[PDB]
Amino acid sequence: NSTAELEELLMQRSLTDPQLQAAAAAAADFRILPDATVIKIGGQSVIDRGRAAVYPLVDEIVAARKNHKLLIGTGAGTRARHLYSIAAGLGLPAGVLAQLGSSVADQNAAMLGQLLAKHGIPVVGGAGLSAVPLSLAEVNAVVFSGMPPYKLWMRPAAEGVIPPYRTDAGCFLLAEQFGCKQMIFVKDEDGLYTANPKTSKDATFIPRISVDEMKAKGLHDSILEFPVLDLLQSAQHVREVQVVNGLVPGNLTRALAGEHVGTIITAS
Amino acid sequence: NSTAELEELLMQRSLTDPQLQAAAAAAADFRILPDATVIKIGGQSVIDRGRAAVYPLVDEIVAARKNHKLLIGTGAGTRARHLYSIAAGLGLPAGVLAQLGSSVADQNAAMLGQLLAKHGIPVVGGAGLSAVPLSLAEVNAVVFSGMPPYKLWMRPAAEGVIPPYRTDAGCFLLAEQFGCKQMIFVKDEDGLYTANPKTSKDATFIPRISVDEMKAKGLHDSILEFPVLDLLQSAQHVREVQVVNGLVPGNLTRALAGEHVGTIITAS
Amino acid sequence: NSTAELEELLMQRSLTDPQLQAAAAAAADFRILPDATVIKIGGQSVIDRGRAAVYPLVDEIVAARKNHKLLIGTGAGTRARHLYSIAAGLGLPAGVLAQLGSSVADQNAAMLGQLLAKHGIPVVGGAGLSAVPLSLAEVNAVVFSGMPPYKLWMRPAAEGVIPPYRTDAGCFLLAEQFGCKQMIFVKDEDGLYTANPKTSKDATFIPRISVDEMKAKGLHDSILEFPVLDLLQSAQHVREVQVVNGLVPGNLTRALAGEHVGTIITAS
Amino acid sequence: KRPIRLLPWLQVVKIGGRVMDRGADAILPLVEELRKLLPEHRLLILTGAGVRARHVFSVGLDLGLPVGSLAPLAASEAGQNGHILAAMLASEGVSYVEHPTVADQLAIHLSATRAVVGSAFPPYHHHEFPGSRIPPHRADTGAFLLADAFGAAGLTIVENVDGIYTADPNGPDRGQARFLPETSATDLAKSEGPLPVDRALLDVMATARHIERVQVVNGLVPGRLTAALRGEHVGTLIRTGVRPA
Amino acid sequence: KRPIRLLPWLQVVKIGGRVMDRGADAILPLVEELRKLLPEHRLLILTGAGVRARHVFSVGLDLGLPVGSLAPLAASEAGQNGHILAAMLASEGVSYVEHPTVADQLAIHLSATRAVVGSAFPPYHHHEFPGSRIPPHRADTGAFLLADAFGAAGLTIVENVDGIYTADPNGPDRGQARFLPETSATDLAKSEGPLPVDRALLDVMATARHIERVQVVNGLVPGRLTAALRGEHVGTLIRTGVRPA
Amino acid sequence: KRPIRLLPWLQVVKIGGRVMDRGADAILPLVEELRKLLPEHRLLILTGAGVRARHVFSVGLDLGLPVGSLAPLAASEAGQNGHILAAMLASEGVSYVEHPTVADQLAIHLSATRAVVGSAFPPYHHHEFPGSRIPPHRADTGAFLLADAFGAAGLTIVENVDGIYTADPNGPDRGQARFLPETSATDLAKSEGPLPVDRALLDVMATARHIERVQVVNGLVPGRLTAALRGEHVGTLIRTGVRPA
Ligand SMILES: Nc1ncnc2c1ncn2[C@@H]1O[C@H](COP(=O)(O)OP(=O)(O)OP(=O)(O)O)[C@@H](O)[C@H]1O
Ligand SMILES: Nc1ncnc2c1ncn2[C@@H]1O[C@H](COP(=O)(O)OP(=O)(O)OP(=O)(O)O)[C@@H](O)[C@H]1O
Ligand SMILES: Nc1ncnc2c1ncn2[C@@H]1O[C@H](COP(=O)(O)OP(=O)(O)OP(=O)(O)O)[C@@H](O)[C@H]1O
Ligand code: MOO
Ligand code: MOO
Ligand code: MOO
Ligand SMILES: [Mg+2]
Ligand SMILES: [Mg+2]
Ligand SMILES: [Mg+2]
Repeated sequence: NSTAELEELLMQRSLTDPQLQAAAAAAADFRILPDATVIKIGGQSVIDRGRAAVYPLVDEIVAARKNHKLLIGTGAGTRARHLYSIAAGLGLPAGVLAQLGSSVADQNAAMLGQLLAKHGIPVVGGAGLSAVPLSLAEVNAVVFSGMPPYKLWMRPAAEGVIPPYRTDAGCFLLAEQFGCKQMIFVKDEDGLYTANPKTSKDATFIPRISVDEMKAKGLHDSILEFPVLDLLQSAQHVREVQVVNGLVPGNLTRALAGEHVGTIITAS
Repeated sequence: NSTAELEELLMQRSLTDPQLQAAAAAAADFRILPDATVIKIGGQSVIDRGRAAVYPLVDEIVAARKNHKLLIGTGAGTRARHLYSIAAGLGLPAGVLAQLGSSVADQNAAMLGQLLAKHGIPVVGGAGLSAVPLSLAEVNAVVFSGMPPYKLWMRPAAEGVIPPYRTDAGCFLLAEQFGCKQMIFVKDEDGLYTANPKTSKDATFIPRISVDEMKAKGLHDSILEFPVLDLLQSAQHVREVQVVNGLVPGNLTRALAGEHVGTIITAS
Repeated sequence: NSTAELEELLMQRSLTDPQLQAAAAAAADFRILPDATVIKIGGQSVIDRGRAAVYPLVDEIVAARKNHKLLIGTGAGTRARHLYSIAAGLGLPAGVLAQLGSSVADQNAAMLGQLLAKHGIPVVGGAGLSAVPLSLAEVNAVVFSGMPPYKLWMRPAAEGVIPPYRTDAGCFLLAEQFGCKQMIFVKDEDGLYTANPKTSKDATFIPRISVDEMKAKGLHDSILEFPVLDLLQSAQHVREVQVVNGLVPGNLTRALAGEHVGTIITAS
Repeated sequence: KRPIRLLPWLQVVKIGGRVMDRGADAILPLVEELRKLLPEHRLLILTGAGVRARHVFSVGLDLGLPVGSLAPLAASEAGQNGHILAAMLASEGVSYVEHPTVADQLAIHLSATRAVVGSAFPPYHHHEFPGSRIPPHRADTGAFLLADAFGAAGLTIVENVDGIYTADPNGPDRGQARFLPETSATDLAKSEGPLPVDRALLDVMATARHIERVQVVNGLVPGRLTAALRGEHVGTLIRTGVRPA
Repeated sequence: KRPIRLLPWLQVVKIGGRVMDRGADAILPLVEELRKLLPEHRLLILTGAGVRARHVFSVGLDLGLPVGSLAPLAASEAGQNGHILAAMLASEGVSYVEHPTVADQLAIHLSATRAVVGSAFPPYHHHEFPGSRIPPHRADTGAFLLADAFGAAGLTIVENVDGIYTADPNGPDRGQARFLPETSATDLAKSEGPLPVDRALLDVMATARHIERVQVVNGLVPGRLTAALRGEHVGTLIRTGVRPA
Repeated sequence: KRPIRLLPWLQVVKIGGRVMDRGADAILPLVEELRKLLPEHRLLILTGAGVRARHVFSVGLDLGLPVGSLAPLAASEAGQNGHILAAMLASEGVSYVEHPTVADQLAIHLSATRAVVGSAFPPYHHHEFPGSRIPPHRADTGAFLLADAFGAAGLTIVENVDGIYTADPNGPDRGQARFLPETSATDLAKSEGPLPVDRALLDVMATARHIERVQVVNGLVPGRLTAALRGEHVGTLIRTGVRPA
């Protein structure tokens, strides 16, 4: 699709025109942060648990940034589930609940900043274009909040007022749009199983699986927010993700080294 | 003009009093960023042209910042001329059009940021006091938007509603007030001629000329916005400017090295 | 006080409950910026005096940051006393005057930024979490405004509308809450005396003294804002302060080296 | 049950970006009609982007920028259109308001004045969905997301044509275009050809909570916006799928 | 003499965070009572934090964070409570306003609408006083600092109990609790046991400039807020110490 | 033709900074006169800097700072004067508004209340023109740029003297000062001595689009501001050069 044709379509047709969409699909592909890794630190999985879980990970992050460029996003957790309960009981729409959840993830990002400030790692807005910190060996990492910016414009789920796109989606789409090389979800479980390990005893561990295979197993909404699976299949840059247990000391570091800890979920 | 006399006048007289003006003119002169160079990247000249013009210059900037401290301002261009047409046809004042133009120059600065982020060069507000990036060998340059902050307070021209102070004035006054050492305008022409090279065939190139000489030749509004010529003659720090062709690979780098490419316009 | 008991009290009792307060008092103690020193530059003492006082200190700061991490706060001064007079004569409350004073301290911080920009030292908001500049040898210091954020919520004094918590309190509490190691007040006097050296001839110098001793000598409101003395006795991290004369060249540097210049005021 | 209606007395109007691109010829009659509507409704007016957003796509795509980068760049053009429109109505007490004010303070601002103007683009920004290189959540989608979240009385889309046809009435196959007085979001979502409204609009309509119908009318004909705000059928009606209780 | 009264016609109401924690059972009757009060007063409604602030203290203290770090983290929960409450009253023209708007523009916003909602926490943030590991300047203190600085007509505190007792009516020694219809800030400051209001509230009352009394009433009983705003004794009256001129 | 008039019903008043410097003796009579004017006009009140800006010039010049650095530092003093004045009128519904709100939302705010206060300094900041070490675009210039851009009904400058004289009435040559009841901006621009208004004011008047005259009156005499707003000649009239159509 020559550019003269693309520009001719961009000015004559509606953006819904299939020929314009096809012409735009042939455009070049630029990666903004090709050497960075996005990491989500779980709210209830990790941060809500206190020093026992947060301090070891702070140490891992401080040592890991010597060899790996990191964008560290935060989850929400207990306080967010309490806000959803209050608002949902009042009949408030999903867009209002979405605004309430951002406040929790922002709190958690601040608390990590208090602990990481003496190491030169800041809490920032606009992590994807935080050019200075991500180019200094003294820093080489930043912290951001995990919720997306949709706020009152949040698309409601098919049923219920709980915002369907939360911290898993917020961190993933950041990695996708800035063309990062790796996406790591840090939870409190070793990874995906056949049954819920919390509520099932005879569960079998799954080291690797595709989105299509997860849905067939009835695992579309298990260790990840299920809308992320669809975002994953439509992604241009991040075509797989990795879920690891943050309560195991060194698990994060070993994942950044290429070790196959946890579960890998592939788009195809 | 002793300071005791200056302070006596500052408290007894109106700021319009000639003796107070004269006393203030004798004050010391401080340069905030004496080792920096301000560069304007043209909107229509360069950025509107796409990858063919932007990518080579991005490469030049990345290599040049190893030896030169740079503040890179952006022009507006095609989209701004469309907004001026819509608003002008409605009868809106110059102050309103000025606000519309800033949006275009801001867009262009963002797009350059997307491309320069992986090199450690940020897009910033307050480029003149961006102390950290301008003191790091890993960075040593920033990007800003070219329009000035006058907005609705824009001084109208003698005739018409087109804002007379645009991106040429915005970038120049930044260089002037922060005492930078060099101002370079990057256009799509080799420099000043006797006639318009686009619309005239028998035009002769002018390597060097003064503001007074330009006006006598009827060239006050040619390759630069004509109000800049008057700002130039009143400048305290930047007493000359240089216009170069950004579509020639290496032209910018050679200008930063002291080579006499393009045209030099002197205040006197 | 076990954590299970603390969390049980945090959810069952009012925060005013003495047992909850006692349980929280046993929590761990984290220092955010343990290696930094907070310095106040006086408004009338120094900044209002012009180049004779400001330029030498700028030079001291530029050289000192090679070996010492610094957070430099600014006082208000003459212009603030004029605003207090206007507003107080109108009967405006302390909360309104507090907002007016912040504008003066902010001005002074800006002017120091103009002078320190070429040295890589920025003026910032959120100095306590300015992680990047405080981890770079090229920077290692920042400037901030000295007034606290109370604004209209300022607690009035027992009598009068003059805000009782001003730049001495603003800079001190920053050092206290971020667990800095040292607090230095830069005034225009050598330190504390028995009588006011400006208005008394037979005054005797006091190199060291406690808060309790100052009050007994009737010196609670002399070289420091007297509410700071009480904040000092309640502090967790900064248990003493040092007042030095900024008009003596090298006094600041020698204080950062551990020399006993000026007066040291201890909490106990 | 459904969420409550936050602002049940609100009427939302979305102005197409390419209507503004026509200049004073179209804006002045539009401004006159809106002036006369101010005493009749509590209006939130939202503006689209237009041709200037196609130019930034042309440049951005040529630079290889991702869809997350192009989304907010196009939004700026819709905001600038809102500033132009609001300026023409300032004498009547209308001004432009930012996305945070719309999301959290619309109630106070419509108590202070009769109407306000804002950008129809939603704040998806660098968190836009991947897949297409063209940002999917555009002006039509943003306006409906707001209108339905607020539980408004309706949403009216103002276009430069009479409504939705079976083909592009200004394209290569304009000879076969047949006007559609009424249609459902599901029926439209199953057709392939182009449309005058975002395809993402049909998705959010499938999950709509309150709004039952959206009418697309021609802003180049004075009086149709006024008639549509009273429920008169003067364009294409899109049934979202919501039924009463 | 005293400072002038900036907004002498203002009435300030502080809603306890733990009242909001009870959910729709308590918020809906409260919202209905506030709706009926809108035509009667010029209201600034301020919300407290609640249980969610105890959880961030639990986490923050376990991480060893100083009191300056926990203060603003708890404030966020009070702001979120204000957004929830304001949302329920949006149809009546009420919205949430930020601390800068309260401090500098309350006069315009109460001219635009009848009432607004804000966070009761004051901006002490990382400049909070040291001593206790629990931030002392909380919601009760912030509301009174504003009300007295403005010279408002009064401040009413809405709790989940009838008033102040001699002991915690929901604690271990609830058998000895005796209700106090009226008390002075100085008398309270000299007792040691817990209270339903910040102990810092009693300090700022000692230096109060205008407000003479603050009444604590039970928001779980419809009608008491309305009666308290008319000066009716339906709870515990706290005398600040200010006398007339 | 000229640009349209955005706010033709607006009246703009500029209060001199050195009038505020006189304290309650001058502010209280001024505040009383403005209170009585609120029901009569739609007022935008802008304040100047005053003596505090001369002190920052004294310090800034001694530090060698450029004119681009001193411009915004002086602006802060005008903003603080606006906060003081607005505070005295808060009971009547007036508050201070920021430069972005003036530029883009003045229509809504004057629909919410009768008058608002703002800083007369324009946002030239570090992009101030070079030449003089004293910032040229000061309070008088900023107020006229706004008033003319909006197409307001007029601009009245409130000074501490009766008007413009042939010399400084409080300076060394005060014996030769002759009062000027009426003058033109061009005539003034060709004289050399000092003036009570910015010399940049005369330049922007030469390119004015709507405002035909600006009257300078003494705010220390109650009633002259009121008379000037009705077109009564009680000071010095400055003809800008604009003629009708
Ligand atoms: N099936 C269709 N029915 C009607 N119009 C169509 C159809 N397909 C394409 N179009 C074209 O879509 C055009 C409207 O363009 P578009 O919807 O992109 O602009 P807009 O909605 O004003 O702008 P924005 O979305 O930026 O607010 C019509 O003028 C028409 O040529
Ligand atoms: N002396 C007392 N009198 C009355 N209640 C008391 C007393 N001591 C403790 N309490 C307890 O305090 C509780 C109120 O809790 P609290 O004041 O912390 O919440 P709140 O004021 O709603 O929240 P916030 O301060 O976050 O707005 C009462 O339910 C009661 O159990
Ligand atoms: N030709 C003149 N006619 C009248 N007054 C003059 C003249 N020349 C100088 N002045 C002096 O100018 C003074 C007014 O000062 P000035 O205009 O600087 O303050 P302002 O306008 O109140 O302040 P700001 O410009 O900061 O708002 C008068 O009091 C008078 O002494
Ligand atoms: O944007 Mo506003 O919040 O008119 O008062
Ligand atoms: O927050 Mo606002 O200032 O409603 O106009
Ligand atoms: O500053 Mo405001 O925008 O009163 O609603
Ligand atoms: Mg359309
Ligand atoms: Mg309580
Ligand atoms: Mg004057």
